[PDB]
Amino acid sequence: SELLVNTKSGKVMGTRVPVLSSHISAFLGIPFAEPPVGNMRFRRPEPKKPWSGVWNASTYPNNCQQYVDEQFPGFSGSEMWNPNREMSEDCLYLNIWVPSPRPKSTTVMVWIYGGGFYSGSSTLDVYNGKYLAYTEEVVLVSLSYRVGAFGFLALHGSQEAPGNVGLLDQRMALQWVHDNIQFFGGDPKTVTIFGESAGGASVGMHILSPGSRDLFRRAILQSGSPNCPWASVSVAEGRRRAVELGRNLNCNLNSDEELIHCLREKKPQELIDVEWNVLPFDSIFRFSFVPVIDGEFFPTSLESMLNSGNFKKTQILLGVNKDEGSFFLLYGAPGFSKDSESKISREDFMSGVKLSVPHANDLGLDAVTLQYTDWMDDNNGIKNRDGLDDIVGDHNVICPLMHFVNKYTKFGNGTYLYFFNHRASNLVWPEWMGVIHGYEIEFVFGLPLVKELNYTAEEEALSRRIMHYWATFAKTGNPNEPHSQESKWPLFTTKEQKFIDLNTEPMKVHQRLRVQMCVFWNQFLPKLLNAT
Ligand SMILES: *[C@@H]1O[C@H](CO)[C@@H](O)[C@H](O)[C@H]1NC(C)=O
Ligand SMILES: *[C@@H]1O[C@H](CO)[C@@H](O)[C@H](O)[C@H]1NC(C)=O
Ligand SMILES: C[C@@H](c1cccc(O)c1)N(C)C
Repeated sequence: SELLVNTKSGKVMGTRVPVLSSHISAFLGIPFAEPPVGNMRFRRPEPKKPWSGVWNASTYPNNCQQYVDEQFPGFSGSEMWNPNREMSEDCLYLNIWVPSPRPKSTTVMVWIYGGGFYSGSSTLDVYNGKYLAYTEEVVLVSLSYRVGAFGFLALHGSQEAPGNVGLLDQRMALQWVHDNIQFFGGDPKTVTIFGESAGGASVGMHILSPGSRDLFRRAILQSGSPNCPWASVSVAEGRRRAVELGRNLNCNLNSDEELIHCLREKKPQELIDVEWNVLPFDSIFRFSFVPVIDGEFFPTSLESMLNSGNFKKTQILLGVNKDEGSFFLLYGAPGFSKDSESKISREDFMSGVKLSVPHANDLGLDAVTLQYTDWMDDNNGIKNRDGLDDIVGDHNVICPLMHFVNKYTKFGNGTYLYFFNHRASNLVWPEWMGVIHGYEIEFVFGLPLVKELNYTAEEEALSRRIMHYWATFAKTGNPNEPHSQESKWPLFTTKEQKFIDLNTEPMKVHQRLRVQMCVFWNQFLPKLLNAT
């Protein structure tokens, strides 16, 4: 039976799923770890004890306990990211889409969802691996991991809540793929891990972490870097927030044992309710529980690891979307609202700058403002709005990614950089938000091929082109077809620093993606703040 697969953990029974006039197998909800419930909350993941009998892998699993966005009730643009299954601490499962007939040893792609490490689901409609698995003949896997305090509460030194447990969930899922994907026709020697936002950061973190390197072949990072300012915290900061969380829940704060015991007795929603109260600054684009630089998962500082070449050397394909800041400005900056063009005043511009660079002194704030202000037309509401979008995006995603790409490329075996600047025609979010972060995913997952989704013919073509770029790269370490008549996506080199735009227009190659702004963020500003 094509829908029955025997693994080292037990037999699983998938389901025949229809996809673009055909069908494929889908093994949904396969457990890869023991439910992190009870005294297991905050602890490292334990492997899923093998089971007797057949595991029903015909339906999606529960989503992990997480903060749910309710800013725009009923709005698809926001709810399309919210959990679409019952939330549960028992959420460490993975889904696999297998081509029919079951392949023998084909390329495997493992998707790691984003969501600032505080949210995310593998079951979202935009993450349906159906189209990519079918169109590209790949075994597509989507894993899950604990988010929020559940996956990142860090009381370093403690065995009960060491921190980084959400990253270990990812690793365990990767371990399970390593050990069993062969039974689904996947080639364990050719596994490409790919993710967006916190998932992209995660991908880079697995490239860095010694304990994860051997579990995959290549990597794809979309709008995420392990070095993003919001993707990790020091062990001191993690401990600080863990205690403050306990303080929010009236916990005995005399010992880690009592803090952790208290936190474990709290219902999931209780931790989620006060989750955001632990942030150190009035800021945007900062999340409470994220990976901690523990000296275990990450041997030393990300920067030193990057400098020394202390990371997995392989091929990587990565990039960003044009407007990486609009989302967090809409949700937290004064003057922005979903239903207006959000033209920003000078007053709100400076308030935004302050929210964007949390612990920057006045001089730092001045450096940012001068850098992003057109003094010939400083009251231009559209320029002030777009200027803020750039500040938030550059600082939080684009420039950190550029720093990582340049550091990596020095030791890597091939880099491919893209700049996705096509706004989906059916995008429900306002126009001012632009090519919003996360809206390239639908193209990566081939949603534009489904006519009912209302995409243009051009968008379907772009989707197919992106999917083939992703799959060909995952399969060969090069997004380009060996000897083809199509425009060639050049390799990013330390010298040339080439990249391509990803849109419905004919491929165009550029160099030094936002160098001007990134020299400011990566070189100048850090030096300024260090001195002051
Ligand atoms: C779960 O597995 C059983 C195996 O007998 C199957 O009959 C059932 O239909 C599956 N659940 C769903 C919702 O299909
Ligand atoms: C990648 O590695 C192979 C073998 O070590 C080498 O021949 C090739 O030149 C490398 N490519 C890049 C872009 O570094
Ligand atoms: C999916 C994506 C997202 C995109 C836009 C808005 C959200 O609230 C979440 N994650 C990765 C950060």
